[PDB]
Amino acid sequence: PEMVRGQVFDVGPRYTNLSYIGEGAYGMVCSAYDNLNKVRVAIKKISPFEHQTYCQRTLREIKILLRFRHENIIGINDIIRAPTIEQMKDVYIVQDLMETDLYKLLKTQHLSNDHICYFLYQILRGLKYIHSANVLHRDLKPSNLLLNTTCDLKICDFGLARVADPDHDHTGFLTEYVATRWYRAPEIMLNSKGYTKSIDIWSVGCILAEMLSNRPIFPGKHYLDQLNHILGILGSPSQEDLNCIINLKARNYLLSLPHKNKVPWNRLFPNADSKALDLLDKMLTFNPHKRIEVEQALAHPYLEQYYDPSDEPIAEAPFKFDMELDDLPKEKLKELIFEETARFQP
Ligand SMILES: Nc1nc(N)n(-c2ccccc2)n1
Repeated sequence: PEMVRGQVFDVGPRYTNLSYIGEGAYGMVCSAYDNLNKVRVAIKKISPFEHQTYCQRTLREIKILLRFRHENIIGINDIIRAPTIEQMKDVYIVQDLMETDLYKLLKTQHLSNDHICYFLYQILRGLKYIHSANVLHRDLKPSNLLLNTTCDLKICDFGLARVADPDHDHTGFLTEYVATRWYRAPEIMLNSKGYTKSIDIWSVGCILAEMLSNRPIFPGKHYLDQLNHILGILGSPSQEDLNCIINLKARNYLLSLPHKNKVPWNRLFPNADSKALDLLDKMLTFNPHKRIEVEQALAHPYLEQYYDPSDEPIAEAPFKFDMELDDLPKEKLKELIFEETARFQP
């Protein structure tokens, strides 16, 4: 088999000329030449079967990415694995090769207003489809937004995604959470499990702010510091917004803080388009019930050049997990991954 930087990368006859690209949130990633379609592609090696947690993330992603079909969501072109469950130690996921991601771009490049607008449009267009299927991404951030050399954008990493469940969103103060800190909505720290769509719009607002300035807007260093960063800019919440928080520990924590006034966006981003700032304000609203939804965001005057609801598809049905998944053993999950990947076997 082909070998790469001290590891087996056996992707068989079809894919050759392997070259290390990096580590994604699963394992090693390599580019390779696809001998059938004659293009270079990206291949991610996943070795998840020695952890119930990795298997769950892997399965969830495979299931979602195979059901979705959309220009702004990364697809799966091929999946490589052994012919039998007994011999299957790794799985290889093959996808279109992208040049870069928004994280790398923001480190190194100033974006024009036209690029910002176009990128934002594509994010929201893909998010419209995801949310129409009743799915929440829950970890939107610059690293999860891939770009090719013509600035086409694709959303990736559906490992933390969930079906929306508004009825079960409530929890106590300071409840643990898994998704990337700087892009977490304020309610996650206060009273929310992140089971509603408004979680994703907050993350998109954070991303917009970062595109405007090249730096993260709420770079909290730990769980609670994330909130003080938010409040220093948005200001103290109103009585009305506090009235929505019924849990006493969360409400009384907020009442204990000194008063902070809002910092107007135009002071933070003096070069920004005023329409971009108006939309940002509506995404970065403290109260999730007052936060703009994806379809309203697409129709905002900032995006008028691109907005076309007839070219902004929705999913054909809501998405559902047949089995629970969360309470399944390793052995079962292995069998399910084997079964889901069968359609790519000769
Ligand atoms: N589909 C694709 N294209 C690239 N470069 N991908 C990549 C994603 C994360 C880390 C390294 C590479 N993924």
